[PDB]
Amino acid sequence: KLQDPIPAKIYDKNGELVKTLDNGQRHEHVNLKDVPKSMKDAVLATEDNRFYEHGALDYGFGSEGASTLTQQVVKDAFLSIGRKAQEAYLSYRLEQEYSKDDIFQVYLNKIYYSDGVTGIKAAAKYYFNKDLKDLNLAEEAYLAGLPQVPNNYNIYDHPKAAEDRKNTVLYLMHYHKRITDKQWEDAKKIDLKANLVNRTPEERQNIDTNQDSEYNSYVNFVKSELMNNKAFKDENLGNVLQSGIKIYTNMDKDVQKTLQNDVDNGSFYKNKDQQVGATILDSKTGGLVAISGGRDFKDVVNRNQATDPHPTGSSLKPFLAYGPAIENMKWATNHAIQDESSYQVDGSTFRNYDTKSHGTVSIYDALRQSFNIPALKAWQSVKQNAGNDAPKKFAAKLGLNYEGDIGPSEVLGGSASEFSPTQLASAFAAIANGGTYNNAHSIQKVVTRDGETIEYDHTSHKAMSDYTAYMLAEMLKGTFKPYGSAYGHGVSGVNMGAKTGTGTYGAETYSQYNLPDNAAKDVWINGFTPQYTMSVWMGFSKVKQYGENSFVGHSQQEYPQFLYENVMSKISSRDGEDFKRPSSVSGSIPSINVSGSQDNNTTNRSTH
Repeated sequence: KLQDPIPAKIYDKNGELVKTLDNGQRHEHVNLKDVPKSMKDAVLATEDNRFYEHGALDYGFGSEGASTLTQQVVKDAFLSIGRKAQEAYLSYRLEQEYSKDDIFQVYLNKIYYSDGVTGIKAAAKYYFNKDLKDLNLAEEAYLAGLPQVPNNYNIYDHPKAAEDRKNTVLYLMHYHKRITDKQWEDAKKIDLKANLVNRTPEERQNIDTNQDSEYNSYVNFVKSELMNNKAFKDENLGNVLQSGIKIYTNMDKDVQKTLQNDVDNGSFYKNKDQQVGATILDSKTGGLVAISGGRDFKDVVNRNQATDPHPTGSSLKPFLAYGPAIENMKWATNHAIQDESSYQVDGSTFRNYDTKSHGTVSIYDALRQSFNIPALKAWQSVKQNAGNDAPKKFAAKLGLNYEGDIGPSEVLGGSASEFSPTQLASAFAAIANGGTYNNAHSIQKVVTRDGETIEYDHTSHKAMSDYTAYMLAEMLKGTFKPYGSAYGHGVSGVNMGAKTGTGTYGAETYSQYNLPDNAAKDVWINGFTPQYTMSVWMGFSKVKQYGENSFVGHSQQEYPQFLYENVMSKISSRDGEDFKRPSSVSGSIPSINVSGSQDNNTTNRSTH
């Protein structure tokens, strides 16, 4: 039974309107009291002159028991057995349960007027560039007539036909005594085409569906999260989005425009096939302030590449190796691990990216300049001292799950270590806020058509101890100091740290496609201040011969870092807020240890 489609409105963290989900569509809602008498008079004359009087028993099958006007509203909602008898009965029902105003209002809002226009208000703006108050009788007569058969009466294609339909409607208005002999006579002398908007046939078809395009990615996230609540996970998504709801979000309008403008206008693309995905969260709460799904992201046409999973490369070294060591065995940042030029785990050889050994290194130096081999050792040591599920458990509390056994490969970000920027941002935000985890969430509250304010909530619990969060925070500031993996892309004001990734190809792929030895496939920077967390991924829609669609060399692998720095430079607070130091730690970088747990296996050396 009927409803009055109004489209869903989205408000930002400040309750300012931002995006209405109307599409480009040519439709403007109008209340019944706001349509001029003469235009209502036109439609009744034309379609059912005794609309208000009529009841069922004033007599295809069913024809005479609803009014033709009601029946038009129902046909529409059905455009396969006996689908006209059904319309006839469904229409008797509507008249039993709604007023004639309710039905009239719906009719003036949904019936089609050709060329993509639904409802009378949009009709008058499109054809004559007029508000309803301004239409002359000829203009009204034609609009009353148009929708019986609208492609065949459209003035653009069929001028003669429109002229004769106008005349009929004027005739009927006169016949049903809704206009004087003197208006009828004046109305005939009017040229219908006088105010007809001058238009070419491409303009007739060009609807701009992609206005306010900087929000396209945000909107896509919201549609996915909207329906996860109790209230809605029974329902037709398309239906919900056309029933007056007001969604209030954690979007920051300005930060979202910055993000997407840089995604589109930046100079860090090698070619048309390079893709990107970015998510920015509020470190302290976990709220989605901005998201971007890629270059020129449109909603259903493109895959939102910030909610899709990707190989992670060295991005998880804090979570599956070094973090758990600090949490459980209580190692200092000073802690020494012996590096090798080759290391065997299970049944396989591993090497550092550069193929060299760097001596005995601190986990400080080994995290911040991202070494493979010592990371494997740290992991192995964890399994030997905290249990074989100790890495799994730690990742689990940070939203990073695995179905099978976490092997050496997934520690270096291969195999089943595929996660989304949004997932990784949430994990890193837990370092950035003293160690609590918040599932990424856009929605605060929804307000239904009629006030009933439905409430939202997010998975939120303790991830790590306070000392683990501080220690990792300060370790990962090093990634921006000389010889760090993001050396040169920091902001001079701001207390950020960061973990980069570089993901690779399998052996077969290098030879099949003749990739050079230094050709990478996925590249990330994960960064965070105490105010924002920002995770960026770039890869390529597909592999190409000789290296076209790879990040060949150090500086092609840096691309993500340029987006990060451009964006944080512009959105970060300048107060100089620092990470919150707890009383469970003592000393300072590179030599922070856990209070009352002196580490006995440490080194003094700096790698460069």
